[PDB]
This record gives sequence, structure tokens and C-alpha cells, in this order.
Amino acid sequence: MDPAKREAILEAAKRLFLCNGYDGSSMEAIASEAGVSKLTVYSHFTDKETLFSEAVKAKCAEQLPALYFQLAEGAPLEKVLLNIARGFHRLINSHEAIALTRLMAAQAGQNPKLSELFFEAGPKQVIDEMERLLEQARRSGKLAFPDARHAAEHFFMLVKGCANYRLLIGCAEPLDEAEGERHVEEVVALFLRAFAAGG
Amino acid sequence: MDPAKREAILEAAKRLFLCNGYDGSSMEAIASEAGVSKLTVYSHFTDKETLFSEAVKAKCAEQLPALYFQLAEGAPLEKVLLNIARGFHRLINSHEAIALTRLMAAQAGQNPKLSELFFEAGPKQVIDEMERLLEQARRSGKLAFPDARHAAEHFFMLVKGCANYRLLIGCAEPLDEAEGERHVEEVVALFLRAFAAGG
Repeated sequence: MDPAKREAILEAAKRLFLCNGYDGSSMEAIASEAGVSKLTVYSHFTDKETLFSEAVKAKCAEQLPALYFQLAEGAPLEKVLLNIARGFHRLINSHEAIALTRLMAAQAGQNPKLSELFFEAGPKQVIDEMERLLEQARRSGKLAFPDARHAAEHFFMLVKGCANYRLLIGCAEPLDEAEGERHVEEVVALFLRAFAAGG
Repeated sequence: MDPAKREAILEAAKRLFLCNGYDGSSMEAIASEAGVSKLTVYSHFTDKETLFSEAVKAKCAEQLPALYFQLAEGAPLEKVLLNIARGFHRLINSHEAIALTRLMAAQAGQNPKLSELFFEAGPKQVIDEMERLLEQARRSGKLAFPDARHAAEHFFMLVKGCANYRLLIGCAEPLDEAEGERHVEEVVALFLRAFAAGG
């Protein structure tokens, strides 16, 4: 399909979730606010949970592109990690990421289909990308870990940090871009220390 | 205060704060449920805000006794950190904790005053304790960090890892106690690697 078409349905869905929740917004309303037939909307997004999850997928890929996770021969590992950490910190703390995570929280154990879709679209894609990268870094002998997937998870938990928790529950302490950057550098240095090769 | 009275009042307050909502629970309902007088409740908890605060403080202190945050001279640091990590893991993965964290996130726009009560009662007190202990660990010269409070937040993010996130969004079950133990042991080992004094 035309990029305009997919972007239009995703942006219309996004715009509608940031006013009404999963419950409030409806696929007929998405079709009407996107300027496309209900048929084209079912034609690409079988059900609402699929649509929500796929918009998540798009935002993630935008802020953390697949290129970021290539460790070319001779590439500087520090710069790669730093870019992934920066992209991730922007992603999770963006207004749209926060809104959609609070909608997802509003129906955790009351909506298992949305829970499993949401997880597979956002967190799972990022952890897979990162496990691939960390496996390449293990091969090159730059880092050392028994399980690279667990290391990817530690990396993202460290980057996310308590700041994001506070910003999510409504105690939005005014956060500098300066403070955010000191955080991401400190975390990448901590990760490199903790996973150094050579002992 | 008399322990049977405090126990009845907390059990009632928790059950009501769950079965109905925080806004659907009243001091009068808590009183009547606990088998005590309105005056008893107001004598030991000024208002519903304070009762909620005290419930949260209470669960934290049960799973994380202040005794944990004291580093006896020459005492092994790894058992100390393991105890802290095991208690925090239990604290945050309980059904009460998962339910409340979901709620705080799902009602950030509606009532962030509640979210600030929550933050000040639980997360901030646990970080305060952990900062104090990590300062004692710096002074024994076993661990090194520029900012023990940032190190405490790193500790806790690593401890509530990806599994806790999956449980919050409604897409996994809690880990059994042996799995959680494997996780915490990995995390404490990493943290000791990452903050080893002498590099």
C-alpha cells in the first residue's frame, strides 16, 4: 500500500486513542476520521487490538530504526549503544508513548488479547533487535554474557530508569534534556563496565 | 496502637481499596468493616489519605525490614544486597503492588495527588533506605559510585526487570520463587561487577 494510506490510518487511530481509550475509540470512527472506507480499515487491521499494536510497532521503528542495531565490522560499540539508549529514552518518555502505556495499564488483567499484542509489537521487537546486536558484540569479543537476551533486558531497564516510572504515575518531575543525557551516558558506561570482556 | 485493631483496620482498608475503588472506600466503611468505631479510625489515621499512606509504608516495611539496610562491620555485602533484592522482588510482584501500580498509571490525569501520596509512601522510602545502605557500602570501600542514590535506582530497576513489566501489562504470570531467585542472583552479581571498588 501507499505510505500515505498506512500513515493516515495509524495517525487517525493515534489521534483517537489520545481522546478516547481502547473502549471509547471504534474502528468505524477510525475509518471516518482517516478518510478511508471501513473496508480498507478491516482490509489491513483485522480488529482494534491489532491496529493499536501496529501503531506501537511504527512508533518504535521510527525512534529505533533497524539500522541502529547493525554492528558493522570495526564499528564503535560505544557510539552504537549510545544511539540506541538515546533513541529508547526519547521513545519511552515521549507524550504519545506515555499516553498509550497508561491506556494499556488501564486494562492489564481485563484484556489479554491487547496485552499480548502490545507486548509483541513494542517491547518484543526492541528486545529482539537488541539481542541480535548483543550477540554480534559477543562474537567480536567486545562484550561477554551467558545470555544476550537477558543483557538486552537489563540494558533497557537501566535506560528506562525510575524517572520514567515517576513520569508515568503522574509525578512528572520537570526533566532536563541535560539530566536525560547524563542518565543515558551513565547507563551506557555502567553496562560496558558490567559486561566487559576479559574479566 | 493495639495490634488486633490495627490489623482489622488495615485488612479492611486494603480489601475495600481493592473490591471497590479508592474513591469508593470511605473511612466509615473501613471502620464498619474492621469492627471498630469511626473515632478509633480517625484517632489513628487522620484521613483516608493517611490511611492509604500507612498501608503502603506497612507492606514495604514487612517485605523490607529496616534491619536489611544496616551494614555491620565486615558483614558480607552480597548477602545484604541479596536480601534487599529478594524483598523488593516480592514487594513489587505482589497482586496488591501490581494492582496499585496499574491504577496509579491508569489515572495519572484524573488524580495525580493520589499518585504523589503513593510515591512518597513506597518508592521514595525504599530508595532513601537503599541510598543510606549503599553509602555505608561506599565507606567500607567495597563499592564505588559518584552518587549512591543513582546507584540505588539502578539496583531497583535491574531487580524489577522485564518480568515485572510483563506482569504489569497483563501478558505473563508471576515468576515462581526459584525463577525469581535466579533473576535476583544474576542482578546482584551484575551490580557488584558494575560498582566494584578499584574499577
